Amino acid sequence: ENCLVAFSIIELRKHKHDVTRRFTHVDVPQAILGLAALVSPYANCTQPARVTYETNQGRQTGGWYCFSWPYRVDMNRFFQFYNEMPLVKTIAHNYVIPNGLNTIVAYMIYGGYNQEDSVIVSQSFIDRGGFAGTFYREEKVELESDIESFGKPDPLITKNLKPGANYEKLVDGFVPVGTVVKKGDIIIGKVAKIKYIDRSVMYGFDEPAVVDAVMRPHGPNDEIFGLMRLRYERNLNIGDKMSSRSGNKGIAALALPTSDMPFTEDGLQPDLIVNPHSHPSRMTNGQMIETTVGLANALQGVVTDGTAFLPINVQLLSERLAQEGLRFNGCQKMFNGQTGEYFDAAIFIGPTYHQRLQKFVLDD
Amino acid sequence: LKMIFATQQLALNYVRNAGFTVSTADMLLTPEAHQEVQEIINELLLESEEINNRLLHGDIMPPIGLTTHDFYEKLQLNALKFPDRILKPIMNSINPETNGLFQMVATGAKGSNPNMIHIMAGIGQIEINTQRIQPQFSFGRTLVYYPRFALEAQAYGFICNSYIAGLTSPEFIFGEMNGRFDLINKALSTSST
Amino acid sequence: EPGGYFIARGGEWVVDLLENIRFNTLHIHYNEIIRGEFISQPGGAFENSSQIIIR
Amino acid sequence: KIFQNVEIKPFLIDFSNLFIKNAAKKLFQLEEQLPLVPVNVVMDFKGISRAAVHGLSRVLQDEIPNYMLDIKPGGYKIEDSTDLFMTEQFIRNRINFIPIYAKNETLVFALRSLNNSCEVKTIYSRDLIQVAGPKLKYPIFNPTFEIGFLQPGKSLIIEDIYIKKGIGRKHAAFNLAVKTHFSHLDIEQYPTDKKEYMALSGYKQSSMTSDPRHHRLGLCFPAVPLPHINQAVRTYLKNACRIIIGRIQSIQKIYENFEEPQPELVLFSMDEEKTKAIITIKDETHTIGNLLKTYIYEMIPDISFVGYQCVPHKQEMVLTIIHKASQEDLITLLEKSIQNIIQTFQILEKNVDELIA
Amino acid sequence: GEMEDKYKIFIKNAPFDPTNCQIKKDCPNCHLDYLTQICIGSQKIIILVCRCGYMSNRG
Amino acid sequence: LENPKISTFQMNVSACAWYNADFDGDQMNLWVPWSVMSRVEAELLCSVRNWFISTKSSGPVNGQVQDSTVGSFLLTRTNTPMGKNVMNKLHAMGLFQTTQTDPPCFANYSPTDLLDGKSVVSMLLRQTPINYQRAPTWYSEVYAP
Amino acid sequence: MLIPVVCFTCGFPIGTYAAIFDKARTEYIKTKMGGTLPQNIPLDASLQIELKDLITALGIPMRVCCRTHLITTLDYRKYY
Amino acid sequence: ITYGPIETVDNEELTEADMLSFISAAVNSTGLIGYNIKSFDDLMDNGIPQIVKQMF
Ligand SMILES: [Mg+2]
Ligand SMILES: [Zn+2]
Ligand SMILES: [Zn+2]
Repeated sequence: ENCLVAFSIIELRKHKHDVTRRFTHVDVPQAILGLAALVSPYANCTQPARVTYETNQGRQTGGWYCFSWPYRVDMNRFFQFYNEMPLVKTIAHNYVIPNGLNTIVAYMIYGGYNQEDSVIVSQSFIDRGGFAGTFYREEKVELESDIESFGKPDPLITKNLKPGANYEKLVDGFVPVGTVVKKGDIIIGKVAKIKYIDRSVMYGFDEPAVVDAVMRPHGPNDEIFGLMRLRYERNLNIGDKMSSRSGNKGIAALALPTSDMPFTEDGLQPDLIVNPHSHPSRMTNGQMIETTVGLANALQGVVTDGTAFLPINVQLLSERLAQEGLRFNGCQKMFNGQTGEYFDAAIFIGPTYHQRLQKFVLDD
Repeated sequence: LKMIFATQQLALNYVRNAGFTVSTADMLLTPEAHQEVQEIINELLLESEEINNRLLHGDIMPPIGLTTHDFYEKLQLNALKFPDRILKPIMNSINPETNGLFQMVATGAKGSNPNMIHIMAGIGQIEINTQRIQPQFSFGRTLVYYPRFALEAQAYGFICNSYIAGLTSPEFIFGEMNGRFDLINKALSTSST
Repeated sequence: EPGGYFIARGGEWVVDLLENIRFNTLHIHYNEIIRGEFISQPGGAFENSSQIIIR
Repeated sequence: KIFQNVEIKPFLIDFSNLFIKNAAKKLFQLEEQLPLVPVNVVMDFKGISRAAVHGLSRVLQDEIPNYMLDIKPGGYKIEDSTDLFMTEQFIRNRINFIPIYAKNETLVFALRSLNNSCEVKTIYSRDLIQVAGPKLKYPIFNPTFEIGFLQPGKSLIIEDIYIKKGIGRKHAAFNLAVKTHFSHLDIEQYPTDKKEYMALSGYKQSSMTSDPRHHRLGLCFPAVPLPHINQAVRTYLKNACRIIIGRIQSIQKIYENFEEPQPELVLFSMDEEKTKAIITIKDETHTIGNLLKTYIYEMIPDISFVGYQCVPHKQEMVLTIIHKASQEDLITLLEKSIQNIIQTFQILEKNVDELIA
Repeated sequence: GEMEDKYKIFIKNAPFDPTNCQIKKDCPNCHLDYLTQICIGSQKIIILVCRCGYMSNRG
Repeated sequence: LENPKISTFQMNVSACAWYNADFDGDQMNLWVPWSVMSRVEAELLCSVRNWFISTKSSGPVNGQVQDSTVGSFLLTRTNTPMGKNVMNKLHAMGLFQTTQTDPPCFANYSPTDLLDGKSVVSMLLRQTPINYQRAPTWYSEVYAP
Repeated sequence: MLIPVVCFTCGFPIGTYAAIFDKARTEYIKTKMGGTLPQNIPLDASLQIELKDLITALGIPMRVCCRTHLITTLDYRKYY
Repeated sequence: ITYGPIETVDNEELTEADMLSFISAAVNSTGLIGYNIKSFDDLMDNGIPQIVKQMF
C-alpha cells in the first residue's frame, strides 16, 4: 500500500523520463497468475472467466497422476499412458508434467453432432490409445479377532449366503490376481463363527474389472485384513469430457471411422471436430491463436513459448503460416470422408492441445 | 416438431457440402483498420481528459441533487462509450460473404455485436453495478499499479486493447473483476429464487 | 513428488492453509451500532489469545 | 484404360545425414534400408465417378481385410512378467499397431525379455522370436520398434503372439492405407495464396454442381518389402477392387429375389404408375451406398428419387428408390446398374495388372 | 467541513507519500517543476501540495 | 441404441430448450412407464409436443439452434461466393435423403438442371403450407452502411 | 510412456524411426549448444532447435500430425 | 551500501522474455511448495518444545 508498481518493464521504459509518475517497483506481469492459470497459452487473449474455467478444469485432467502408481492401492485414480508437451508451451510446464495430447482439431460443422459443446472424435484415434489409460479402485475388508476368517465358504454349514452370486472364483479366500470379476461374483470370501453366517463381499459394478494386486497386510491393531486393487482398462468413449487449455470443455458425442472423417487435400484429418459456435460467445481466442502458432511449429519442428502477457502479434503469427507453405488463415481445402466431396470453403484445422477430464460416463 | 427436424436435415445436409468454419484470421483487423480503431479510442480518451482538466480548474458544477463526485463519474462513464462508427473498421476488414465469425453473429446463430467488437476492436470501459472501478486499494487507488487519485481513464477500468491484441496486467485484472461479479450473481441465481 | 503431506489411517491428508484474520490489530465493523474488536497475542505464534471488543 | 499413371515411391532413410547415420549405427547396426518400408502410391483415374474412386480409397483405408499381431488370452504371463509399468494393456496396444506384411496366419511369436543389469533396458521388436510356423525367409516387421522398457531386475514374458485378421473399420489396428492426396484434375483452381480466395476451397466450381471424372488419388501403405514393392502394391489394389465387387454382388442376390418375401427388399406400388424400392443392408457403409446411388442415377437420369442413409446409430445402409416404372422394369434397371458397377471395377483390376510392372 | 482536520495529516504527508499523483506544474515557493495533486471528498477538492510546504487554497 | 459401446442418453439438439440443457456434461433422468395407465397418459398427456408452446410465455420453445440457423441461412442465401446458390438434381435429392419424410418428386429435372436453395426448401414446406413475411435477422440497420 | 508405434491421428508408422529420432535428436542438440551442463542448458532453448531436416532425413512425410506426435511425445525413461 | 548511479544502467534491450527469468528465480528459491515444510520444520525444532514446556 506504500508501493507504486509499474505493471511491466515496457511501462517502466515508457515513463523512464517522467518525473510525474515515479514508480517504486517494477512488476513481471505473469506474476499475477497462479500455476494452474499459467498452463493456458495466450491467456490474456481469452476472456478471463474462461481462464477461471480452465483453472477449475486443469486439475481435473487425467495423466501421470503419480510415478509410483504400481506401488499404491488407490480409489478412483486414472493413469494415462501417453502424454505430450504442448506445441505451444508456457512457463507452467517448466514445473509440472503436461497431461494431454496435441490433437489435430478441425473447426467445422460436420453433420450436427458437435452442436452445443460436443465433439466428434476419431475412432481410430481412440483405438490407438489417445487419452487411454487404466483406472484404479481399492477395497479394504477386515476380520474379527478369532470370530471371522478368510476362506471359500461352503453352502452346507454356512447360513445366509448371498443369493445368486458366484462363489467359485475364490482360491484361499480371494479371487486370484489376473482374473475378470463380474457383476455378482464374490471377490473376498469370509466366514464367521457363531453355524456360520456369510459376510462375503460381492462386486456391485456395471463394468467387469480385473484383480490387479491383492495383499494381506496388518492393520493398526496388528490384524490381517483383505486388500484388493481393481483395475479398469479405460479407453476414451462416448460421454467422456475433453477440454483444451482455454477451458472449452465438451462431451464426446460421436466417433467416426478413419474413412468417414474429413481429410484435407494432403490427407490431414482431425482427431476432434469442434463446433465453430463454441467460440464467439465464450471468446476463447487463445485456443485459435494456439492452433495458428502450433500449426507452423509442427512443420518447423519446434516448440515455442505461449505464456500469457508476452508480446504477441496475430498478424505476424499468421504470416508465419504463409512462410511455412500454408495459407494465411491456416485453412485448407478439405473433403467429406463419407461422400468424397470437397467443401466449398477452406476448413481451419491444426494441432490444439487437449486434455481428458476425469468425469467418466461409466461412473455416472 | 416434425418440420423442425426435417428443415434441420436440409440445413445440415447443405453445410456438409458447403462447409462452415471459423479461423484466427476471421478475427483480425487490417493494418489500415487498426489505425482507425486507435483513432476512435484516442477520441474517447481525449474527451475523457477534457473532463479531468475541468476538474483541475474546478469547472465541474453538478446539477441540483448530484454531488461533484457522482456528476464527474457520470460524465466519464458517458465520455468513454464506443461510438456506433466503431463498426466501420470492423466491417471494412471482413468479408460478410465468407467470414464465419460474422455469419454466426449476423444470422443470430451465436454471439452478438459487442462480442465482435471486444474480440476485434476494443473492450472499452468496464462497468460494475453500472459504475466504474471504485477505489478499494487504500483510499483513492484502484490497483497497486496506479497512483492515488489517478485521473487517467485506465485507472478505473478502460481497456484500450481487444482480446485478439492481448490485454495487459491491469486490464486483465479489471476484466477478471468484471467476470467474477457475473459468476457470483449466477451463484445467487439458484439460491435466491 | 515435493511431499508436504500427512499419512493417517493409510490415507493422504493435507492441512488447509487457513485464511485467518491478522492479530494485534483493531478491526472496526458496523442497540449496538459499531463494534471494534481486537485479538491480542502476547508474542509468538503459539501463545493464547484474548479477544477484547469495544462497543 | 480407366486409370493410368501410377507413381510408386518408397519412404527411405537418409544416411547422408550424419546424426541419423550414427544413431542407426550404434542403436541397430543399421547401414542399409529397413526390410519393410512405407510406400507412397499415386494413381490417376480417368472417365470414372468419384463415387468409385472414393469407394476404392475408403476400402483401401479401412474396409480391406488386413492382419495384425495380437496376444492370445492368457499369453501375457503375469507370473514372470515381474515389471510393474509395462502393463498388459500398454504392451498389447504397442504390439497391435506394429505394421506387418504377413503371408500366413500360422506364425506365432514370443517375447521373453530379462533385465539382469543395473540400467533400464529397452525392448525392441528384434526381441520377438518366432516360435511356431514355418521359418521366415524375410521379416514380417521392422526390428526397430520400441516395444517397451524394463526396470533393473524386472522381466516381460509374453507367449502366443499370433496373426489376427480383421478390417480397420472395426479396430484401427487393421487400417492399411493412409491418405496422402486426393484431387480432381478436370476442375480448375484459384491461386489460394491470394487473400482474395484464401477462404474458399480453391476449385472454380461449387461441389453442388461439379461432376468431376478425372481424379488423382495418393495413398501410403505403411510396410512393404523392399524387393517386392510393385508386387505388394499391385496385390493391394486388386484386393480392394475385389472386395467392392464381392459386396456389390451381395446386393445382386437380393434384387433377383423380388418375388420372394425378403426382409432386405421392400417394394410398394405408390400409385398406378409409380414404384418404390427400399433395400436395407446391415453393417454396410457409405462406400456401397454411394456407389449404388451414383450408378442408379446414371442409369436413370429422370428418376423421381434415389437416396441412401447410413445413420451412425443404426449400423445399416438404407437405399430408397422411387421411379415411374413397374417392379419388373425397376428391378431390371437396378440389375443393369449393378452390372455397370461390377464392369467398372473389373476394368479397374485389369488395368491394375496392366500398369504396375 | 474537510481540508482542515478530516485530512490534515494526510495533506501534510502528501508531498512525501510516493503513491500520490504528481502534476507537471511549477511551484511558486521553491520553484520546483512538479507538484502533488490530491482530490479529497465528495466535492472532489483539488489541492496541489509541495515538499517545501506550499499549499493551494491558502494553506 | 444397439451399439454396446454407447452409455449416453442421446437426444436432438432442438429438444434441449425444453430442459435448458446442453452437452457439457449434463445428466438427465429417464424412466419407462411399465403400467398401462401410466403408459397411456405418458403418450396422451405428457408428450413433448404439448410443451412446444410455452405455458410461461405463450410462445414457441423449439426451433433451429446454431447449425440449422446458420445452415438455413446458407441454404436459402441467394448468392454464394461461387455465384448463384444452386445445386444440380443429384445434390438437391441428397438434401432430402435424411429428413425421414416422403421424398419429393424430381422426375421433371434433368441431371444438369440447377435448383435454387429456396426451391428445395419450398419442396419441404409444401406439406404444411403457411404464410410468413418478416425481415430476417440477417438484415440489420447496424450493418447496412 | 514412449513415442507411439503409429501416429495417433493418421496411423503412419512413426515408431519405426522413434528410437533413432530420439538419439539423433539428442546429438543434434549437443551440436547446437556447444558442450554445456545438462541443467545449464535451459529447457526452453533446447526446444527451439529446428528438427525439420532431421525428421525429413528419417524418411517421415511433411504431415502435421506425424511430426507433432514425434516431436512432442514425452518419454517416461527420462522422468523416472 | 552505496549503489551505482542509476543513469548508467543498460536495460534498453531487456525483452519481456528476459523478465521471465525473474519468475524462474522466484519460483526456484521459493519452491512450489516451500513454506509448508518450513512451517513444519519450525514446529519440530522451535515449536513443540516451547509449547510443551513454557505453557503447562
Ligand atoms: Mg451443462
Ligand atoms: Zn515547492
Ligand atoms: Zn500422422
